[PDB]
Amino acid sequence: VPRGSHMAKINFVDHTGETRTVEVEEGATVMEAAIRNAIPGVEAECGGACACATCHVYVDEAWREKVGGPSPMEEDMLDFGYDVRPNSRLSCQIKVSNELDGLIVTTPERQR
Ligand code: FES
Repeated sequence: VPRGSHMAKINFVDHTGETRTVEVEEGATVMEAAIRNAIPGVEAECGGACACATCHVYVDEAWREKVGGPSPMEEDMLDFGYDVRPNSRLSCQIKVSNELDGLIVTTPERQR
């Protein structure tokens, strides 16, 4: 919450394979790390209220265990995503912590 504090690196790989790295404060969500940095391929129609699926991302294999799977309420919204995979998550549901420093997520070809 303290601005610019305890920053964690988050790597956003778009559908073409181009990676964009940003730093976001611990406690913020991965969706906020993308929106605040104008990252392509990620949207936040509902602003992080788990009411849409436009913040959909694929969690890199190496980070799946630490990030975890989607919650039941996240699943219901994920049903509206495009090409939802086992490693799919709504980025606004992923809270950044120290152990996610270096996280890699890939944005899908389509959000809506
Ligand atoms: S921004 Fe709407 S569900 Fe994540």
